[PDB]
Amino acid sequence: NTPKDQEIKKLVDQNFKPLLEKYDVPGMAVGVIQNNKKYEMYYGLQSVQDKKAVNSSTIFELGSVSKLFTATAGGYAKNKGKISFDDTPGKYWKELKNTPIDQVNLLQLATYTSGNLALQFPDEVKTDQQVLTFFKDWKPKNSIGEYRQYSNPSIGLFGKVVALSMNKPFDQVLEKTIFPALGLKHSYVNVPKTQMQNYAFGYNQENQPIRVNPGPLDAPAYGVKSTLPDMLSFIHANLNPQKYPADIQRAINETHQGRYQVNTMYQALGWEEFSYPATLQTLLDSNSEQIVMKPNKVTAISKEPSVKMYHKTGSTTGFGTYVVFIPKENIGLVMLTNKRIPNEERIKAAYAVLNAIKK
Ligand SMILES: *[B@@]1([O])OC2=C(C([O])=O)[C]=[C][C]=C2[C][C]1[N]C(=O)[C][C]1[C][C][C]([N][C][C][N])[C][C]1
Repeated sequence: NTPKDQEIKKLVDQNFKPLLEKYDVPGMAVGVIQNNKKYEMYYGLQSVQDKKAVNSSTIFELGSVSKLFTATAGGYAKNKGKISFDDTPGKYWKELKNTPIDQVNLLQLATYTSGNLALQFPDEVKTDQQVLTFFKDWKPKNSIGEYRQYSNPSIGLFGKVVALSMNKPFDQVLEKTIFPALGLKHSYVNVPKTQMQNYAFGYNQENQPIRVNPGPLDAPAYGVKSTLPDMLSFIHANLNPQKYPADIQRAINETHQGRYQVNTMYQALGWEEFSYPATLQTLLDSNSEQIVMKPNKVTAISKEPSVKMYHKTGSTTGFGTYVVFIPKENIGLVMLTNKRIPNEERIKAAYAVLNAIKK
């Protein structure tokens, strides 16, 4: 006896709204798409000092959810014949030819199995020449392809090679090719001056206003900004890839293909993948310190899950993101905040909402 849009708003109020007070978060956007119908819920302020309300135009930093766009770009290049995932980086970045890193193939870079690449570049690697020197100085540790360690330099180098194969800077690969193909008109690597008024402040742990700073290969690792409507469209594209031209369709499907497992988690291209229904602990394990911060030996996929779900967390110093979608339920959810909150809370809140929505 209650309209569906009110039912979903109530669920988001019950499970996401309390996080605002609990973590002193200034602003939040939550969206649900179910059976091609979109539901948008905005809370709080995109700028505290300006008393500017979060709304459909608010631009948030996606953090590592940006890696999903990097993976789509690589899937696009691969299916256009510009790269093979068996290639090594020196085929495209010629100065890496005959260096040790040129023994690692593009899939291994994209899925974090070089065997010796940490979460971040060293603090002092900043310039283009310093990034090149860092990879020229790279030497193997663990056997290549056997150990997963979540790594910005790893997928950053993949993104750089994808851009080289397409004869464009990476920011242009997204803003001129991939965002238009996905129908995203309010998504940016670099937010233009004409849109800065819509760029939220992020807020650090002292609730001080901040925004992301430049860093090495930032764009492919964590450098996309977007709005809730654009992120719901992105979820829509992942739920309905057969509604895009052949090259973009195949690119999206590329990001859904599991490549190896670490226990219950399947590493796809950018996306993390799970058998569905997934237990809460399966989803929480994917965010454990053991999985996120340490190397873990990988194993071949044994059960290729017919029914599955995908998710990805992302953070910058001042923003939190979570995206999740379940193809066979034709449903997905996006959470954007301009303050970080624990990944476990994002996963729990989305799990409660998605399981409670009437089918
Ligand atoms: B990305 O968001 O993935 C990620 C997660 C996750 O998946 O939620 C958790 C913890 C770290 C990471 C790394 C990715 N995000 C960043 O790289 C953050 C970025 C790093 C450079 C800046 N350096 C300032 C250090 N105070 C901070 C923002």
